Amino acid sequence: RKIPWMLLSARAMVQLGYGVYQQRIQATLSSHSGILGVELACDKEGTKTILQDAGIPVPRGTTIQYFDDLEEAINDVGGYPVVIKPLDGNHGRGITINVRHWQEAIAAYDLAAEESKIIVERYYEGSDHRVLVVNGKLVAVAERIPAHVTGDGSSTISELIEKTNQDPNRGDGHDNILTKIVVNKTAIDVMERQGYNLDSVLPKDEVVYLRATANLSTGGIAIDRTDDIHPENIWLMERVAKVIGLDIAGIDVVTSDISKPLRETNGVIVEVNAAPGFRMHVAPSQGLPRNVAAPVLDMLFPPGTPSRIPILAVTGTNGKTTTTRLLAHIYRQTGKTVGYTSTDAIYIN
Amino acid sequence: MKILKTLTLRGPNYWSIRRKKLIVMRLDLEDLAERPSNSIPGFYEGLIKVLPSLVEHFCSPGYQGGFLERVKEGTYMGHIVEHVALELQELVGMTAGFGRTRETSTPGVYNVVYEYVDEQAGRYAGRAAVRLCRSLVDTGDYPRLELEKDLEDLRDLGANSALGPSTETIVTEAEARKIPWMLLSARAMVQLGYGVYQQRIQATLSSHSGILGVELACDKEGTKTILQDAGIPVPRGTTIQYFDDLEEAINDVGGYPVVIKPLDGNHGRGITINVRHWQEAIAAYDLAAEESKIIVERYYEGSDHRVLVVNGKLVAVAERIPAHVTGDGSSTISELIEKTNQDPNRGDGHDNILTKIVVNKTAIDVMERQGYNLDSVLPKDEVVYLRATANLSTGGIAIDRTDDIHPENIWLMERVAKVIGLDIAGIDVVTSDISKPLRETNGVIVEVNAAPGFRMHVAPSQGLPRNVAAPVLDMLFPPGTPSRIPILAVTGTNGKTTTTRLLAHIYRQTGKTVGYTSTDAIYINEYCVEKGDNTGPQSAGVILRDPTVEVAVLETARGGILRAGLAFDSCDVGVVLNVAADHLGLGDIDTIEQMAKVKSVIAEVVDPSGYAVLNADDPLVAAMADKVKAKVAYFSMNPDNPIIQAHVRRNGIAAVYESGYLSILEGSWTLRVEQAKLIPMTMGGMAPFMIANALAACLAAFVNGLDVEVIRQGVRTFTTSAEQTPGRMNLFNLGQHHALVDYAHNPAGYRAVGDFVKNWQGQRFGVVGGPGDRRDSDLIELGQIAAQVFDRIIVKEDDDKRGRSEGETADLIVKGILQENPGASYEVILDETIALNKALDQVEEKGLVVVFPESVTRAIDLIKVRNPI
Amino acid sequence: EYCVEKGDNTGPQSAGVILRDPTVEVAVLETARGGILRAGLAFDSCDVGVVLNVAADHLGLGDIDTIEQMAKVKSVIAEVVDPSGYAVLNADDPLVAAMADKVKAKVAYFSMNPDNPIIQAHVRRNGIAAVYESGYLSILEGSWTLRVEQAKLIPMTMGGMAPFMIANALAACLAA
Amino acid sequence: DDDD
Amino acid sequence: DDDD
Ligand SMILES: Nc1ncnc2c1ncn2[C@@H]1O[C@H](COP(=O)(O)OP(=O)(O)CP(=O)(O)O)[C@@H](O)[C@H]1O
Ligand SMILES: Nc1ncnc2c1ncn2[C@@H]1O[C@H](COP(=O)(O)OP(=O)(O)CP(=O)(O)O)[C@@H](O)[C@H]1O
Ligand SMILES: Nc1ncnc2c1ncn2[C@@H]1O[C@H](COP(=O)(O)OP(=O)(O)CP(=O)(O)O)[C@@H](O)[C@H]1O
Ligand SMILES: Nc1ncnc2c1ncn2[C@@H]1O[C@H](COP(=O)(O)OP(=O)(O)CP(=O)(O)O)[C@@H](O)[C@H]1O
Ligand SMILES: [Mg+2]
Ligand SMILES: [Mg+2]
Ligand SMILES: [Mg+2]
Ligand SMILES: [Mg+2]
Ligand SMILES: [Mg+2]
Ligand SMILES: [Mg+2]
Repeated sequence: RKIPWMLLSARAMVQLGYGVYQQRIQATLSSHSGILGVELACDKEGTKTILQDAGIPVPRGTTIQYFDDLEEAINDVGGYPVVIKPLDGNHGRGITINVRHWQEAIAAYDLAAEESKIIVERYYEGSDHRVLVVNGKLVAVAERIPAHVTGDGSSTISELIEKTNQDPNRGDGHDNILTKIVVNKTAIDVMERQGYNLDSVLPKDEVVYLRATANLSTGGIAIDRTDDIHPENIWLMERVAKVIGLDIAGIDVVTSDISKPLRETNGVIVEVNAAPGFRMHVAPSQGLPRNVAAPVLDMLFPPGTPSRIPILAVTGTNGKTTTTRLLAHIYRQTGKTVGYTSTDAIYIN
Repeated sequence: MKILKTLTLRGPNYWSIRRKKLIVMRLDLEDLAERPSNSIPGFYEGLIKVLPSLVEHFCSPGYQGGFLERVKEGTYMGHIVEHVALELQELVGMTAGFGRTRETSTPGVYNVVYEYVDEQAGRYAGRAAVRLCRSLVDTGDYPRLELEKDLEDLRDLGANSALGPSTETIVTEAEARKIPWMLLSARAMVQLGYGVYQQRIQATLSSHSGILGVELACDKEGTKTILQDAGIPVPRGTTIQYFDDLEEAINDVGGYPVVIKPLDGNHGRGITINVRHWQEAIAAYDLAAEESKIIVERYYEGSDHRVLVVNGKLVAVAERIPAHVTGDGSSTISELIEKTNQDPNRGDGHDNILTKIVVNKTAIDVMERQGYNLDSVLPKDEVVYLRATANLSTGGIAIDRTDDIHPENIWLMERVAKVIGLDIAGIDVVTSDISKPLRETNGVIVEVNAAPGFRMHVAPSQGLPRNVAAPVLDMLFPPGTPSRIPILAVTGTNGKTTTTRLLAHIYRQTGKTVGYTSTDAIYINEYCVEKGDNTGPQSAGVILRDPTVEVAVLETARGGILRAGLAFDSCDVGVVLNVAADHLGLGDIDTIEQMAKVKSVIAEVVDPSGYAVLNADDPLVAAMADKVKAKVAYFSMNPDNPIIQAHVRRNGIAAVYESGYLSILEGSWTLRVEQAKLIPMTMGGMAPFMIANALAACLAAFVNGLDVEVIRQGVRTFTTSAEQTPGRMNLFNLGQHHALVDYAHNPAGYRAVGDFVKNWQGQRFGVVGGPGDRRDSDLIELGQIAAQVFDRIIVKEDDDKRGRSEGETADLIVKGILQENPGASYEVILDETIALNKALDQVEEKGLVVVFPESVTRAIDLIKVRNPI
Repeated sequence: EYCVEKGDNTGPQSAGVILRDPTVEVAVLETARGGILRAGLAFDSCDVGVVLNVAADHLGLGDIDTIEQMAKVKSVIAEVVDPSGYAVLNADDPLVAAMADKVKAKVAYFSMNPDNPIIQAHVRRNGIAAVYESGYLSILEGSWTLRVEQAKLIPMTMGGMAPFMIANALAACLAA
Repeated sequence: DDDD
Repeated sequence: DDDD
């Protein structure tokens, strides 16, 4: 688009444009992103409170400061199918997604207890969808699926991993679309809960997950679903971004069918993320890539506006300084701010 | 004395339009109701000695002591509980003075109404007034300790809810400018304005403050780098990670006169401002070493100045000086502190301009460096500092220097705020003379602070106070822009929901986002946000806080007003459709004259630049015109209405039904909108009550600025079909036969339906019902209405709920219907499931069956079993 | 600063030259009693109406013999100010301050003495006033004080030695 | 942190 | 923290 750019001397910032038309960015944050919005988005309790007060569907749940009250909390939440998270935010660890029994709730309790004193949420069924909204307007939707292998014949999991991890579209770190499947004690813990281990043979078409959550960097996939989203769901997503005051936002939605209204499929909004990444939308594993940047530059530099200021460059062997002072003096009679440089000094008005 | 019920009102209400903050207590005088003080020995002296201040209360007598002229001549505890609750709040600094007492229900139950400042403190004072007053009508006194502890609880309750002073500063100016404000449910945020014009603040941060700017401002190394790259003067200095390199660093910095700070930021501690010798540098080094690994800065001379910039423009400048004493005669420092710490302008915490001087080991450390201690005598005019840095909260001073700043320095300060990307910023400058350019005085910029406080600029110790908030509100709400969206409030006994849906439909034809609330749901542009009865102030707040809404249309019910007041304070259009004898006996309203006072609340909150829309065919509603401060518009079903004629002759506006048309009379000109028979909500012109609802909606849209063509488009495409408005005139076509399902309550709805039926030029008029068991003695009135409207009257009043006994309701209906016209096959069948509402084959071709079910859902399900068109 | 006509140009015939002029954006008009008594005002209504003082001049002329009658002529300006506009009255003048009870417009006051009960009662209800205090010409807007300038630094006033020039300056500042 |  |  012919917009000039520069790196700045502090905090990894980049400048776009010249003089009075300049803008700054830093990764996915910009000069248009407000602080009140970004801080609210980082407060899970605060975000939930604000959205449910606006009539927006969110998960049902409570606060237990590691007291053995889980057996009663389920009466307010909706029975045992619950989600237990560590109360604080310290990576995706110590989380049980689908608790079905009393003793499971306790095992989750004991792990949750590791973090400072989001517990017993009702468990909702569906897929994990990421919705990208840029200027109060929807840009892209992607479905996220965790690393897995399937019953592709009567082979074991270690055999299936070696078979599918040879796929040519799987390359190291941010190098190829997909990445490699790696098994560790945490993959084993996930497989054991499904009734399988590395030497187990899967039944035809059985699906076994090697991770509890979806992430492309851990070997999962991302499917573009941008054109399959229902008009009412589009309206709701845009309203959420406006309520929480963020320009560029990622919204995490759990639903079985993005093509039906969330009220009919019993879906919920789980999280609002300020300054989301773009890999899943510009390099999806299925579907067509989207030009995510174009909507960002359009809000920073709206159609019809300049990104540059006039530049008058004077050279030659003799007379440059005199010519420069006179030309700056003439422009100044129009009432504008004129900056100039010469061999004597740098001036502004 | 027992308290049965407590209500908290927040907005214009029944008791007062202006007194928005009221507590209504329902007090049951089990005792005392029969003992008017003179029957309670000692209850005069006891009340005054416990609360000696209760002389400032006036009552019916317009006198100081007017309250105490009585008391001994009792009021049956009216006035006494009321005045004590008000005084208990006054004793702790919360000022409230309004109050009223009225008897309700059975004898002895009273409504005690009093004003509050803080919601919890208000309710607390009410309960405390009852305990104080009850003890004194049992015994003759009240323990002092039982008064002191209650006053302590009120002081804490009124402190816990206080806004900080920077928020109070902005909020107070916002009120002066008529900008509405609300507290939000998370992170101590405050909302300013409605709908699409809303802004948010949090202390000194706002919706216009960017994150990149605020984070850069908190990074001292980052800030310095960015400013020196722009040609802006900053202190010279280095980075030493606690190595003994200080003796060399001074060669790059400028010799020994240096400043040594702990490398990290952990309060103003471990800092040496003016190092002159090698060993001093080491003592500073050892202290600096306490924090994580801003050292050896050149020391600059001058005073500490704070410059406030708001929107790339300078607002205020103040000079800050640390707590000190001077050689005010041959006195010691401890003597000088006691002498100057008695200054009347020195008061505690944020209470007085200046605060107290306090000495501790840190003050001593500062004094020792100057060669003095507490028992030392200072030489005449010597100045000794008790603090290393300036802060008003530590006993220093602030001097306004706003008008003494040089034009070049003004230019530089504004450029600094723009370079670091902050809207509201404090800039810390060190200079000997703010009236000369910084390049001539060798001054520097030391720090840039995002979201600075305001005490030093709005309450300086020397110089004139500045209105800092005004420049903030001007960027949030620029001159010429609105802070509010249009509000159209609809009330009255009957027709609110229908009128509300039509009016929202008409506004929607302009392409704007229209939000509305009704008894069925909350909607935005045809999307349903919430379902169920959504009338009342809690739902109104969903629409007003919504960032996308441009127009708000709200139906308003009496339950909402009586329980908590109105949610919006003022509106542009207020519509009152009718007053009728429904809901009497509920909510302490027994008469029609009282019901009229509830409905009039809407008319009285219309802004003077707006309109009230009144029904000229209704004697209680038309009369409200004499209370309204707003303009008045009228509607009627009869052009020959003296009110309408007198009004248009003075160039007013009215809407009338004439010659088959719905038209607007504007002075001498007539504007026809459409024909009644061509507007689908009205059954071919056969439903006079639907025509009246349409006139009210058309007139409200017109007086608020919509064009006639828009109004025509809106009325022509509006529908109220079955399953859109179930139970509200659902007419079903079943071959040469019709059935109508409706849901009347008060008698006006039975008469309105009866008129539709009278116009039915078909065959028999049959009715299959009457009232349920929860009505008062109006069963006869219903029977009298059916008797003259229907020629087939069958009674089914034995419903499933059976609120009272069995078939007695049916027996009373039969008594009523046979009273006026005992010739309509007066069968009583009692069953109303598939018995009477199925027996439609007893009516000939083109007859009409009118159904008044307990449950609409069943009535409109059964009628479909017959395969309607 | 271009002169269109010279001579006594007060009165409704001159006011009409300015009002009919296609280039004018702001009209400032001095109004004399001869004009009002002879033919009425030329403009019907205005935004700011300023009454500086009533004094016993021109009595016996134009059928006005008393000071109470002269006050009724001057009050014509105060009574034609549009309800959305302002009347500017002299709080140190008993006949002028009294006009405040006839005015349908908002009222602003000026004085040479901050300790004037009218001014104090008025600012306590959040009105606007201009006073001379501490060597400064300042505006009182509710609880806030706005200093405009020092009397000694304003050239029309002879170094602060001409109280009547200070009063004229306060009226002009308040109207603006 | 507020009021810097 | 970036790329949430
Ligand atoms: N109440 C709930 N019901 C169902 N699934 C839920 C859920 N709460 C969270 N999840 C699932 O868990 C996923 C991630 O868990 P969670 O939201 O607790 O992680 P997190 O907030 O720490 C973000 P990250 O995992 O990226 O660090 C969500 O995207 C969703 O698929
Ligand atoms: N065509 C020309 N225009 C202007 N000055 C000229 C000239 N030819 C020669 N001169 C001489 O050149 C001198 C230097 O002028 P000026 O300082 O404006 O030039 P300049 O900025 O190109 C030189 P530098 O290389 O130092 O930047 C003038 O004082 C004049 O005597
Ligand atoms: N290089 C320097 N030369 C002279 N005085 C300096 C200075 N650096 C700081 N100061 C003085 O020290 C004061 C406060 O010290 P400093 O700026 O280190 O504190 P700080 O950044 O922790 C803010 P606070 O003290 O409010 O917490 C400044 O306002 C200034 O008067
Ligand atoms: N003037 C009037 N306008 C409209 N309907 C009227 C009426 N007088 C009686 N009715 C009857 O009142 C019924 C209820 O109408 P609607 O539901 O619109 O009223 P409303 O919302 O005021 C009652 P609620 O108290 O339940 O909110 C209509 O179906 C009609 O039969
Ligand atoms: Mg997530
Ligand atoms: Mg050269
Ligand atoms: Mg040169
Ligand atoms: Mg500082
Ligand atoms: Mg009702
Ligand atoms: Mg209703």
